[PDB]
Amino acid sequence: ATKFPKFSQDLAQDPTTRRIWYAMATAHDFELHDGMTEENLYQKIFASHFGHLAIIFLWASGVLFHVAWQGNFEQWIKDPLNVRPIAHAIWDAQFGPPAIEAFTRAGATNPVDICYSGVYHWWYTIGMRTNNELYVGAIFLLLLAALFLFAGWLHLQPRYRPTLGWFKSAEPRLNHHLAGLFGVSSLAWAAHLIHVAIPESRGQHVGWDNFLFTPPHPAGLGAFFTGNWSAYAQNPDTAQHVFNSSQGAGTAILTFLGGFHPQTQSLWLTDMAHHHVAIAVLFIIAGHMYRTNWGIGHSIKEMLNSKSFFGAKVEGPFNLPHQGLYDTINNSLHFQLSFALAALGVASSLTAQHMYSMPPYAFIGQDFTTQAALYTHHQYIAGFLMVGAFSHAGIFWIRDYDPEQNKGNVLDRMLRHKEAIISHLSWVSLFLGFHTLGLYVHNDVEVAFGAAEKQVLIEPVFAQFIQAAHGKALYGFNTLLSNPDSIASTAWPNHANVWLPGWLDAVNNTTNSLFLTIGPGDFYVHHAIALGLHVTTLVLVKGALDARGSKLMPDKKDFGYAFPCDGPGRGGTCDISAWDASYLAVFWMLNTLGWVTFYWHWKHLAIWEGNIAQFNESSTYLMGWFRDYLWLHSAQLINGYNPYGTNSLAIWSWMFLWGHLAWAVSFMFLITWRGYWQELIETLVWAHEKTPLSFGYWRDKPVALSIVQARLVGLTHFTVGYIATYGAFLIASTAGKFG
Amino acid sequence: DSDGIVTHLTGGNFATSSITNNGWLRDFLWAQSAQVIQSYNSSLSAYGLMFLAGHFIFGFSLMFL
Amino acid sequence: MQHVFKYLTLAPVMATFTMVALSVVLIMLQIWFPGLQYGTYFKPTP
Amino acid sequence: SHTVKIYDTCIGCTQCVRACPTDVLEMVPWDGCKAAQIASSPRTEDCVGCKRCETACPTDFLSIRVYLGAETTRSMGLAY
Amino acid sequence: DMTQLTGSYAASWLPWIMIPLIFYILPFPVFALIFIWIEKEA
Amino acid sequence: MNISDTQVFVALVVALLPGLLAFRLATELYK
Amino acid sequence: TLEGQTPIFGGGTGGLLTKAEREEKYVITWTSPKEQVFEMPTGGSAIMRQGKNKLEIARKEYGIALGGQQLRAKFKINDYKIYRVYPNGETQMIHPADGVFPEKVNQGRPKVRYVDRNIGSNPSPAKLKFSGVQPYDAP
Amino acid sequence: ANSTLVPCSKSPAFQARMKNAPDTYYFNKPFKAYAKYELCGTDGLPHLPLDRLDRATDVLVPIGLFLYVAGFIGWSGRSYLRATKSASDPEMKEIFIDLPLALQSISKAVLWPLLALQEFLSGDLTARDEEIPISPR
Amino acid sequence: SFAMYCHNDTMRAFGRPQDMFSDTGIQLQPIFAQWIQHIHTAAVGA
Amino acid sequence: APFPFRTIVSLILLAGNILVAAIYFHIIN
Ligand code: F6C
Ligand code: CLA
Ligand code: CLA
Ligand code: CLA
Ligand code: CLA
Ligand code: CLA
Ligand code: CLA
Ligand SMILES: CC1=C(/C=C/C(C)=C/C=C/C(C)=C\C=C\C=C(C)\C=C\C=C(C)\C=C\C2=C(C)CCCC2(C)C)C(C)(C)CCC1
Ligand code: SF4
Repeated sequence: ATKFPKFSQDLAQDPTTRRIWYAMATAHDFELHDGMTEENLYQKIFASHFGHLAIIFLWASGVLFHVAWQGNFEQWIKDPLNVRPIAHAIWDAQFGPPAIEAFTRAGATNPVDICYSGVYHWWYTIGMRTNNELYVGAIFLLLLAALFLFAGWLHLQPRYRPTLGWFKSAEPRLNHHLAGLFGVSSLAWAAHLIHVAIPESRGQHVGWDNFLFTPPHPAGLGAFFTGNWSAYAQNPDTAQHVFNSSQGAGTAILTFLGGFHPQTQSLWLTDMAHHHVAIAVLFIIAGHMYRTNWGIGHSIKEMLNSKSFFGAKVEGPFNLPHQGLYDTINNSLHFQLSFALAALGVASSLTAQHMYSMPPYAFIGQDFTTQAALYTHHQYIAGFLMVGAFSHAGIFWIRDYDPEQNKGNVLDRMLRHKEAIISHLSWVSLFLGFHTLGLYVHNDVEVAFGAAEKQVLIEPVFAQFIQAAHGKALYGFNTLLSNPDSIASTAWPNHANVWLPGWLDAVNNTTNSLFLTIGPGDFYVHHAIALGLHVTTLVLVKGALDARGSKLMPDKKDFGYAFPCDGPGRGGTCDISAWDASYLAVFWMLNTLGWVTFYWHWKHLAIWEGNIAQFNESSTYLMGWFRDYLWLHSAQLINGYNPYGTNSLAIWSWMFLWGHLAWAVSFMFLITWRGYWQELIETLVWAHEKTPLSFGYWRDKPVALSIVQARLVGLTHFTVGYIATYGAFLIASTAGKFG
Repeated sequence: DSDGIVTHLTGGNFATSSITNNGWLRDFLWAQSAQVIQSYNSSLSAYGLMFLAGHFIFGFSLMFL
Repeated sequence: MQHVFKYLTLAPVMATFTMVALSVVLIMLQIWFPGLQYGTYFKPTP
Repeated sequence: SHTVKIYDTCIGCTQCVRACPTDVLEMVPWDGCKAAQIASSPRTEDCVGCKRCETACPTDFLSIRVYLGAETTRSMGLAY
Repeated sequence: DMTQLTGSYAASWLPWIMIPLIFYILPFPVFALIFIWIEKEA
Repeated sequence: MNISDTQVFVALVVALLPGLLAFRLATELYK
Repeated sequence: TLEGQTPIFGGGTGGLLTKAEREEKYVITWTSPKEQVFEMPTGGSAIMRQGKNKLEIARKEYGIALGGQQLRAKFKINDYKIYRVYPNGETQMIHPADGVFPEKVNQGRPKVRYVDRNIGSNPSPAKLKFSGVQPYDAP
Repeated sequence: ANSTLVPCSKSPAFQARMKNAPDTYYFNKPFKAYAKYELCGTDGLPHLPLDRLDRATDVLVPIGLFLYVAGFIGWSGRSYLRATKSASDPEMKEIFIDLPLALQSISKAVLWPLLALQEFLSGDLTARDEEIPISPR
Repeated sequence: SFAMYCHNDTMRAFGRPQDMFSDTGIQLQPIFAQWIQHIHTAAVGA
Repeated sequence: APFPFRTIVSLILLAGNILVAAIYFHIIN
């Protein structure tokens, strides 16, 4: 046997190349390691989390350092609307002179990449102004990463390893993470906005050298303690304020104007400061709900196990039995990870949906390529987090769920009617797919036959009504915020609708992305998105609920989360494991996010190009998507290099084909299966043994990739090609046509 | 023409464009699909419909595979 | 001949007859009333 | 090596033993069924995991189960 | 001039050596170290 | 005005501290 | 040593490899009533001799397939034996293990890996967490 | 009230489409019907809104017509299937359509909305949960 | 065959057409097929 | 069974849908 892997003697005794492959794939599955105890499991995870945080801080330090070293931050400040931000320099020693000339742009004298992550806008808004300030932040994050790296090592030493009870104390962790990690951090950020960011946006420099004796407001802290909080809202920034200058600048630190700053077309800095102040208060209050050491507070176990509603007998909350759940979550790390991944997935989607419509950073709304990249980035990450939440939900059913301790509770009830859940999810998927596709191809045939007037064009009246209810007067509805006489708009008892005038200006502005006008084309794509959401949920839910067993395989729980099959018997059982459902769901998740990002990109492309009518008339039939979005906007991307020369889009051209190549390679791993390659490898084994002068010899016997491994490898190539191809197209079709 | 000079359908693209598969992607697939992609509202619209029909069946087959 | 009648009740044969009959009904509806649309069915020709 | 287990629902039909391509199983005397015999797996070190025995088992659910485990030279079916 | 890779940033000679070092000088010794690590007998 | 030669060299030296601590944590986790 | 004379075979590429000399090897011996043609386990046709035969094979499955599907089913030969030969010369007879074919019940054979319950009564993996015991191995 | 949707006959974009349309069976009558009855957007194409109290029959008639036909097909198949369950060889009646049985099922399915109501009231519509094959939990 | 196309794509993107496998760069003339065309043309006297 | 708790919550949720539809259809303001 070999020393590697250290955590598995079964793999260490494997005499084939499968030992190396499986060691990488199971290295972080700590629960399956040899001789793993629960206490050692939590301690190893705790130290690993310290390492991941340090990697994040080093990653942020690298972004800051390369901008301060090779970027054009200071030049970009003087003209954010016309200067291209620089990510980092290019050193590729096999470039030709045409390639060097093409990539030397944005005011640089050396080849550079154009930053599309929006960090220039973010740092500018929060008050950063010089490359020295970026450098200091980069150095600080290097030290911060070192601190967390030392902490991970320290909490592995015998005297500092926390006990299992420390990890299992849920109530103190919730209190500290709500009040301190969420609340105090939000309050500290609001302090940075008030003390640094807001003064810097008004032309006055505030730094570590003078922030101690430079009050952020003339009224001082006396107004806060006295109760004269209205003084902080007096004299807000004027509508003709110029960012990073004192011209038209107010003195208020906590306004509630709403809408957008007229010049930057982004959220008011004073509004964002008051937002994080209010959020801090709410979260600090939330952090005092659970009892830790002083008697006062709720006990989560008592709340879940409660069976009395002020004297009356109830099964539990909402008359539903929640008993025994506290031990289920507390003892299942996969159950907790499922909620954590699901919450981050929803939050990542909310980040994407709210950032393009409500840009928080100065001038970021006018960087079209940055807006497209940021929305696509956070939506795709949201899809992956959503898949992971259900993947670890299936792992929970097999590894951590026991029916005895959950007998009769709400979790057990879900498993008892899983057939009704899966069948009804199948019905919704079938209904959406049949009618959405059927109406698309109906419009295809009519438009093809010169009968575009015969299309079925269902107006999205329900969503249009919501837009009108939010203040959009375009559609002619006179309800709620679009009706100035409505009680919602007046707020009759108090008339404290100081949010409304700024909000209505941004809503009815024709040059932003706040409640974009929608028609029949938007109706059909949302129902396509609904189809994608319901099918991807169907695949994931069916895999999680059938993870423990089914009629085809009643004893699936005894075989684990990930196994190839149960053989060709009983009709055949390919892709029967719960892991295979997550494998299949990644395909549907990619397809769904593909529909989402195609819809976002094409709609904004029509707006930015001044050809909104192109989207409204062509998005109602699928040939319009194929011709006017894919074919039409690929022209510049595929001409990055040609027999006549090269331009700055050559990288996106090469990466476009590179993504297609990776996507093609995945088809090999997904279509061809193992036994074909094992027989071929055996023939190559014979050839090597009989060839003279070939003194080499394998120490690990070469074998074809396992059945599960091939599915993962093919999925990886499929996903990487999926992301690379659309990423190159998204950047090239927007940056090539705009700034 | 009358002078015996030949102008080809794609004007001699093959020698310089077919040596890269970016040239195949651009000058053959993208460029020569203009007829089928713009055939809607014409007598060739059936070919445009079947162009999408073939694309659908190819993607449809992928779940069986 | 009784075997031929039994063959005519086969599932593929009956399904083909049903689909052909429904397609015929739908086809003649397009010929007699072309351009029917939601919000137009059962309304007099203007 | 793979693990092969035989449960008490076995009816002693000897189908699993006949289907095994590496002679992992054999029939041993028993009193739990009419056939007065039950399947046994004394030679699981030679088991390749083909699951031919499970395909041949007529009982519902299976009376013989194969759990793929650590892979060796002979469990991978390697002639080299 | 734009006929060669250059750098206007400070210490522009650093990519001149770091890029060869990380991408085609050190990686083979690193692969050798990993190969020895994963092939060591118990 | 981007950072100077000294600032780049200082950052390289400072980055050694998380570099060594990363090695210590990685070896500790391997135990 | 193992006695018997090898079948007539002109050679092939499906024979033994380094594994035969380094780790282990298998030999199948049998007796036939006449000289006749059979199929080699790894392709090709060979002629088995009149007397006692001896064939070297890379894997045990080759002997089980040859003895079972060809020697018994086709040639009505039932006295075949399979040996495992180690590089140091040690030879052990492995098929049939006790002189009786495994498909025929024989007295003295113990129950191995028998679970005294139905397959549906296996405990859930949650109850055996960190105990190192699989549900099918649970008592 | 929705203002971006106007009658097609009053839409200048729709009128331009009407004149440019080919003079064939497929366009003469249909454009006349669309102009009188349909509402057109800014693109000049008919749009179908679900925000009008009036023309509610234009929504309910196609919906009710489909739901009757779809329920008729479903009830015919259900009643036929339950009739063959009492046979010795029900599988052979699914590849060989029993014409007298199918005609009886089709004739009764005309009143399927009433039949389904008494079916649900008498408890004969659904089978009990414990009498249905299910997989282990 | 195929990796030489990838070589061509990388060279063209680099702005180094002289390093491509082409008639104007590193030539790969199919001399045997060209020879057959000449033999067959000259066989009839053309 | 009449399912009291099930039908009370169901009717409250349905009443919310009807109330929103009333504003949506310009029946109330
Ligand atoms: C070790 C050693 C060794 C040796 C010696 O010793 C050898 C040899 C042979 C002979 C005999 C032949 C011929 C050659 C040719 O042409 O092809 C190749 C090429 C090349 C290039 C190969 C390579 C070679 C070597 C490896 C060299 C090395 C050097 C380097 C530089 C090192 C580096 C290091 C660093 C650290 C990185 C062969 C072959 C084959 N392979 Mg074979 N090898 C081996 C390795 C390996 C591995 C790892 C794998 C996996 C990937 C495979 C694979 C394969 C396949 C698929 C096939 C085929 O098909 C072929 C054949 O059979 O036919 C018939 N194989 N191979
Ligand atoms: C033979 C082909 C070839 C090769 C070997 C290289 C090699 C190189 N090029 Mg290059 N290039 C080529 C062709 C090639 N080029 C062509 C045809 C063009 C178009 C003209 C370019 C244009 C180009 C530009 C514009 C740039 C390069 C750069 C580079 C260097 C960085 C390494 C790299 O590309 O990524 C190798 C990648 C890795 C080693 C991965 C690192 C490991 C991480 C941890 C993986 C993590 C994955 C990630 C988290 C998941 C995806 C995230 C994503 C969604 C954001 C390297 C010297 C860059 C450079 O100079 O950098 C210094 C650069 O800016 N090249
Ligand atoms: C905070 C997030 C988080 C955490 C802590 C975990 C933790 C875990 N997951 Mg999990 N997962 C997550 C998110 C997360 N996951 C998401 C978002 C998804 C959806 C894609 C999944 C899908 C998933 C599946 C399907 C499985 C797990 C499994 C596991 C466990 C073992 C990990 C493993 O296989 O070894 C380490 C694994 C690897 C190192 C994988 C190799 C890298 C893959 C192939 C990506 C390809 C690399 C790519 C080209 C470049 C990436 C960047 C580069 C630097 C690596 C472990 C408890 C496994 C498990 O518990 O088995 C029962 C399992 O089967 N997870
Ligand atoms: C273009 C590609 C494509 C298409 C159209 C589908 C379609 C479908 N998939 Mg699917 N899938 C695909 C690729 C595709 N998949 C790939 C690549 C994967 C990864 C392996 C998956 C993985 C996957 C999973 C895991 C699941 C699905 C499911 C579904 C169904 C849910 C949607 C639905 O009911 O809509 C309605 C149906 C359709 C749109 C299908 C087309 C119907 C045709 C057009 C009707 C035409 C009738 C006509 C008379 C036929 C002509 C005659 C002909 C017989 C000769 C549907 C049948 C789910 C499912 O079965 O839910 C019920 C499910 O669980 N698929
Ligand atoms: C050209 C017009 C057209 C066409 C071709 C289709 C085609 C289809 N529709 Mg559809 N539909 C249309 C217009 C159309 N629809 C309109 C205008 C509406 C009103 C908005 C609907 C509402 C509708 C529903 C609600 C359903 C369909 C379904 C279906 C599919 C099966 C239909 C069927 O009879 O199966 C044969 C019939 C059966 C096998 C059993 C009967 C099934 C019916 C539809 C339900 C029972 C009716 C009863 C009143 C209960 C209604 C439940 C409802 C309140 C939720 C099929 C793809 C079904 C579907 O997609 O299934 C996944 C489905 O459930 N359609
Ligand atoms: C994670 C952060 C990060 C990232 C992704 C990059 C990325 C890059 N750097 Mg870089 N750099 C960083 C931080 C980072 N830098 C820091 C903090 C410093 C100051 C010490 C430098 C100093 C630096 C110089 C001097 C040069 C680069 C260069 C480059 C480019 C070529 C790669 C190279 O030669 O690396 C060189 C890297 C170093 C000399 C030190 C890197 C130190 C970081 C912190 C290590 C991070 C390790 C990571 C977190 C662990 C990954 C885990 C794994 C699972 C993925 C590439 C764009 C070259 C360039 O500009 O080419 C055009 C170049 O010459 N970097
Ligand atoms: C006999 C008629 C019949 C009836 C009443 C139902 C009823 C139902 N089916 Mg169903 N189904 C049928 C036939 C039927 N099915 C056939 C033949 C198939 C194979 C294509 C399916 C495939 C199917 C799937 C995949 C799903 C349903 C689902 C459902 C449920 C809701 C959706 C729906 O109405 O299906 C909509 C209809 C279809 C999806 C296709 C059926 C259309 C066929 C072609 C009509 C056949 C009519 C038949 C030949 C009439 C012969 C009678 C004659 C002898 C007198 C509901 C209980 C869903 C469910 O479980 O929801 C909870 C679901 O996911 N069915
Ligand atoms: C007003 C309106 C609307 C809406 C509506 C809604 C919202 C509804 C709902 C609905 C619902 C919420 C429903 C539910 C249901 C449930 C259930 C539970 C059912 C069941 C069923 C059954 C059971 C059936 C049966 C049958 C029959 C009767 C016939 C055929 C056969 C069969 C068997 C299938 C819209 C806009 C769209 C349109 C216009 C009008
Ligand atoms: S096939 Fe099944 S029932 Fe028959 S002997 Fe083997 S284990 Fe027993």
